[PDB]
Amino acid sequence: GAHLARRYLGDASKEPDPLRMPTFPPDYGFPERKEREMVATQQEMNDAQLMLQQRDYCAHYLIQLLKCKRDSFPNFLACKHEQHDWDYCEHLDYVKRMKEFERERRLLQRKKRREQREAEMARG
Amino acid sequence: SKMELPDYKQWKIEGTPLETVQEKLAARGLRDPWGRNEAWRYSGGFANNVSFVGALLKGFKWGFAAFVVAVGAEYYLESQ
Amino acid sequence: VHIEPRYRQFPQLTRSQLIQAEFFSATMWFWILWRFWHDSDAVLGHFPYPDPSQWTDEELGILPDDE
Amino acid sequence: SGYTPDEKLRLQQLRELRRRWLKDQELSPREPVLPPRHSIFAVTHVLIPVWIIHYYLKYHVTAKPYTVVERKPRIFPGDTILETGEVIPLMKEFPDQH
Amino acid sequence: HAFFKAMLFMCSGSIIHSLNDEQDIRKMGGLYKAMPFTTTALIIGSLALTGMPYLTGFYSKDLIIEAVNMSYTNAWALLMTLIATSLTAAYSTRIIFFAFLGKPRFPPLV
Amino acid sequence: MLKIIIPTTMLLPMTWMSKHNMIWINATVHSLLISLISLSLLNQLGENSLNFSLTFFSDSLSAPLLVLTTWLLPLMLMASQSHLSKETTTRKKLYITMLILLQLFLIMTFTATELILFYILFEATLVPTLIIITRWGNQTERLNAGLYFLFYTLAGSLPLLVALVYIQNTTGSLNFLIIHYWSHPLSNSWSNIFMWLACIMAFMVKMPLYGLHLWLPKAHVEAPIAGSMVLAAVLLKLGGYGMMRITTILNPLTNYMAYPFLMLSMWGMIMTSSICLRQTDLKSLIAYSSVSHMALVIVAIMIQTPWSFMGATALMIAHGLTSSMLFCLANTNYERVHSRTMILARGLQTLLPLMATWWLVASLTNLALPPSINLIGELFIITASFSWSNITIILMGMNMMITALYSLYMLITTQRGKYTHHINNIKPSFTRENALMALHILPLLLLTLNPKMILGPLY
Amino acid sequence: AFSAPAAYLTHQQKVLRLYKRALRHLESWCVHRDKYRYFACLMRARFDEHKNEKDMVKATQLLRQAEEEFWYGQHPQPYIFPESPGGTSYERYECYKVPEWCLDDWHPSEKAMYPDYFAKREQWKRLRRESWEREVKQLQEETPPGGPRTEALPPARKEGDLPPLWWHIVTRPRERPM
Amino acid sequence: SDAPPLTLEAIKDRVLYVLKLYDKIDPEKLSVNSHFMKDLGLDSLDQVEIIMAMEDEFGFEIPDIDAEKLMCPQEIVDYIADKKDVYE
Amino acid sequence: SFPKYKPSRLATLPATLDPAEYDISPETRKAQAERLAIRSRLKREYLLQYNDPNRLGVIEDPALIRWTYARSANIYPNFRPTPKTSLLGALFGIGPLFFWYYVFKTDRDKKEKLIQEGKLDQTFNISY
Ligand SMILES: CCCCCCCCCCCCCCCCC[C@@H](O)O[C@H](CO[C@H](O)CCCCCCCCCCCCCCC)COP(=O)(O)OCC[N+](C)(C)C
Ligand SMILES: CCCCCCCCCCCC(=O)SCCNC(=O)CCNC(=O)[C@H](O)C(C)(C)COP(=O)(O)O
Repeated sequence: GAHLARRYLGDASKEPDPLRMPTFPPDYGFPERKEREMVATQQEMNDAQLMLQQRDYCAHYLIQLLKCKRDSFPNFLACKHEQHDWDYCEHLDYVKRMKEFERERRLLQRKKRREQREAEMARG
Repeated sequence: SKMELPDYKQWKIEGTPLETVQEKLAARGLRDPWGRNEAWRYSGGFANNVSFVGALLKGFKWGFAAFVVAVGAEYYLESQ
Repeated sequence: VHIEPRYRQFPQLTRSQLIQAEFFSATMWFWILWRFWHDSDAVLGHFPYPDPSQWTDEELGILPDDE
Repeated sequence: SGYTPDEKLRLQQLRELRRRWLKDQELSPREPVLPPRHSIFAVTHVLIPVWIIHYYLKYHVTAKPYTVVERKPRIFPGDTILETGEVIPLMKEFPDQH
Repeated sequence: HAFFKAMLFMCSGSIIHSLNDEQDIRKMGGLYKAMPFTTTALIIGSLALTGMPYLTGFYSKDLIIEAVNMSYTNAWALLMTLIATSLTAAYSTRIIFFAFLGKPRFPPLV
Repeated sequence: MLKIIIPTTMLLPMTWMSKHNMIWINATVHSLLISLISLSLLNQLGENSLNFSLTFFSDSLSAPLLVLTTWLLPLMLMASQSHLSKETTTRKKLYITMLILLQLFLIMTFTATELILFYILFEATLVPTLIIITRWGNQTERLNAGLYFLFYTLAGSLPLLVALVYIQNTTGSLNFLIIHYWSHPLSNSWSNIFMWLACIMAFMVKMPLYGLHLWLPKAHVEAPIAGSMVLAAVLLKLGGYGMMRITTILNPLTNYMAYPFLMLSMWGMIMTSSICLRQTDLKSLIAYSSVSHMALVIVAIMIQTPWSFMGATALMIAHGLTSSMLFCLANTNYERVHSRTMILARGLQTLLPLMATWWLVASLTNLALPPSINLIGELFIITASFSWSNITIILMGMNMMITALYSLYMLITTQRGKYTHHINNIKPSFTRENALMALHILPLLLLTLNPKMILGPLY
Repeated sequence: AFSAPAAYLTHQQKVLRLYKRALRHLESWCVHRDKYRYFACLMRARFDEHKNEKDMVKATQLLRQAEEEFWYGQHPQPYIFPESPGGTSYERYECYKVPEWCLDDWHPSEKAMYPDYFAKREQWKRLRRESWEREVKQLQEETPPGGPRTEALPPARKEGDLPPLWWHIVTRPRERPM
Repeated sequence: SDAPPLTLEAIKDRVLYVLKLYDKIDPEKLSVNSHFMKDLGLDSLDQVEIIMAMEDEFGFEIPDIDAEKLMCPQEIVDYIADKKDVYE
Repeated sequence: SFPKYKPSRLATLPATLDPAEYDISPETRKAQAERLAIRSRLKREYLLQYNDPNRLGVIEDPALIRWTYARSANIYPNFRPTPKTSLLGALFGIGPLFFWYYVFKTDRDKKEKLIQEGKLDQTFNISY
């Protein structure tokens, strides 16, 4: 989707632009924001030679999965817990990205409406 | 080896869709003189066939029975 | 195996071919059912999809339209 | 309609001639007068080529730099190296989101 | 794709050789009972080609479609991909319906 | 290199003193031995040439050409004795004498240290060719073909001589080593432009260049089999050798004087490849394919880069072998049915299987199937041209398509289909023809094994 | 393929050819047999409705209109027999057809095998050689002064005659040679 | 293997089988030498239908110029025997 | 009544749709008779040599020889310089040459000008 229908048919001014996001400072409405941490060191990721796309914030679960897959090689059904853990981390990352997009949407609409209301109040 | 053709008089259009075709042609005053030539396609072992969904679910009964017995064995095997 | 022409009859079928056909259909269906019973999430999804509307403003961090 | 007597007669004669010619194409019983262990396949078709190939690779091709290259094996935290015997540390006190 | 495509072609070849080198589907009647093994093989192949879950076609086609849907992609290509994956099932059931179901239409010397 | 020249001069009286029924045997045996001896010229250096004396020398460009000439002579001897069976003994000895004289002239041509001796021998090759074509050709058109072969060449080569002697009066030498070491740039004047044109037009007409090629279908179609063989395989390459030699004194004029010739070569390879598609004559198709390949070689030489030179040498050798093989293959069918029309005798794969195999191999080699040396030369030329200008890949690409088409077209029309009903005089292939085809084709693949031997001095 | 063609097709031949083509294309449209029988009986009644038209001009006009209807409603992909000129196995076995005169060039070692066949082949060759001149003379007498007007050939009429121009008709390679 | 070696007797039986299956032809009267127009009293459309029936029976098409000439079952047997290289 | 079929060069008119065949005359029948007579005379001439037991070799067909000679050797004697011939010759023989010359000259001029200012990204261009 409905977001495509809203942006392409409705008012595109209050709909986020995927290529240009975010627009507002990261600490705009938040008073303080915790910095996102990592678990896997650069050297560990390089030694594991994961990929340039799999070196995301869920890379440590992926390294654990690769270890278990190598160790329990002939039994290729034994790598179930770690695969689920990696999938859960990826799902949480996607939820965080969805939160980011929705925050962009609400902030853009709120700021635009507030600016329009301020202009209206100054117009009378 | 040394096989002969079946007796030609056993081919009839009774009980076949050719009966319906002949019935509709007779109501128009026409006739179909070739139906007995086509009767063999409906007469014998070609008399009945499955549908599309029936064709898709060919080995469903035996597979379902095997799946059920496997699941039942699995449930009363973890009680060890 | 010797099979001879029939001339407007159903062809001769040996028990072996029907046995093989029924067997392979049965194993395909058993595999599908077993893999669905044990690996269901591969078709129905694993993680619940959130809905952005039910997200409170406090965790989201935008001001109440004043500042 | 149909044939004329000349066509019918010519067809009959030609058909008889053709059938005679076809009958002559058959072979008498003596016509082709010709004038005057178990697992050995896996040895002569697998073992010998692999012997030759391994000899060539291990004693001729690998005698020059950069002819056979293997990518570096994956190393993961907690692994022990064969040559040096060193160990690689674990991974930063997992948050345990159980 | 290699597996089930090659096997579909092989089933078609068996059908062609049996019916005196005939390739038109309009002259093939009821081969569900006349050809048990060939019918079963073609059914499994058509189901695998159409992404029946947990068969060989599912594990690639399902992922491909789901990854096309979740990407910053041209919308027209997405629509055409969906219509094409429906038409795949369409021509598969066309082959099945005209080749195996109904009454015979081939010459009487079986 | 008198160790190669003298044995041919001795081939002469041996042929003229042999018994009446042993001429072919002795000629073939001793020509093969001379080819074996000449094979020793391939031991070349990486810096300079082999300067045997003040008169003769060998580079890495001329040695494969000499080997090709020596190997070709016995092939023409084998292919010739079929249709010369009814000829008298003296005329047969004269024919063999013509072939031997042509080989001697070519051998001395490819190794002369001075440009004027090279000129003398490279014109001396004209006489045996004209005699062969105009005397032992089959149809009435041969006479006209001879004329078209003669003056087209001479009108190109007479200016060159003038330029040559003029150069000798200004630089003081025509020795190739002195010419190379004392090279000086050419200024931008009309006199220098016409000197360039005079030095270049002879070798352009010999290739031939598109627009200057009308003599080639006539000469190659009306000649006997040995004449066509030596015309296509060796005599066309004299232009390439001469241009790669003479271009050392023409810089930097070529930088802009190659433009009309490059345009003619590219559009003409397109045009001749398209011409090949509608050809009722089987020999004319091979002639026009030769024209297209030589157009590619002309482009390679005019670009003047090392990769282009290597590609030019490789393509020269490969085309010589392939075109000779194709001419022999067509001549077998002509000797059977006495006609050159391509759609007359069809379905010959049914009647002559091994000859169909030879046809397929020759056609595959013609269209530059990798890793044949045809493909190596073509690809090197295309890469050099792409470095020259990125748009050439269009035209060359076009050629790479059309060639294959007409190639397969010829095959499909001559070997496939159903046989002609009324032709019933098609005898099984002789051992002589099969051996001829094998001796044509095997050196090509052997050269594919070791291709550095034919990549020239730029390697 | 076996009959000598005539100068033109008459009205009845054209009507019969249209009848056959329309029936075949309707069979292509009507896949199933009972439906085909229904619509084929309808088409036969439609054809024989005007069977008794004495005005040839109106008959030709009806034939024309029928042909336009056929070309409009023809099947783009009609059924073709596998060995018919549009079939999938039309000329499949032509590459296996070898003429008999090739046997004349077999090596004597190759002819040493199959001696009886080559004896019969010599018999057939002698028969052809002995009959050729009689065939030629018969053709000359029967043929009209102004050359033949059809492609039809005459049969044998005399005691031991053979129908002229028979060698390449009788000695066809085969339909399934190899 | 492949199909059996079709013979003249088999061809004749199949042709008579197809013809006796026709409602416009009475079986007892029909013989191998019966004339479609004269003895059997049919018209040209019926002959075309008969030819199509034989084409469907034997699975190969008879050209129109040859199909129009065939008038008796013996003629059809001879034509099919010649087309399929049948000599026994 | 139904939508009409209009022919073209590469998809001609059917024989059964041709109005010229549906209005005939005795002259047309006579012409067809002459056509068959010519065809039959030629067929008899061919079949006489085709079936000859003593014939060995190729039956020469004058029509094939005429086709080849017309396609190859007869073209120049029947050529005349006309405005159409001259214009087509000039176009088809000169236009491509100067078109390709302009294209390649422009490309090389652009490339050389870019080289002179030092911006062509010629790094790793060792071979040429
Ligand atoms: C059918 C195929 C056969 C083979 C064809 C061979 C092709 C040969 C063509 C020769 C290539 C170039 C020749 C002359 C070089 C330049 C040509 C000219 O157009 O360039 C300009 C020349 O300007 C004008 O064009 C003057 C020339 C005009 C008269 C020449 C006749 C051209 C008409 C076409 C005749 C066709 C010739 C081929 C006949 C078959 C350059 O300007 P400019 O800077 O001043 O001169 C440079 C020399 N300087 C430095 C000494 C001063
Ligand atoms: C699939 C869609 C395409 C199908 C569309 C086709 C539509 C065509 C339907 C209309 C055709 C007609 O009615 S046009 C009918 C034309 N009528 C006449 O010509 C009358 C003169 N009669 C004769 O010529 C002969 O009696 C003859 C009838 C030949 C019988 O011959 P025989 O007795 O000696 O066998």
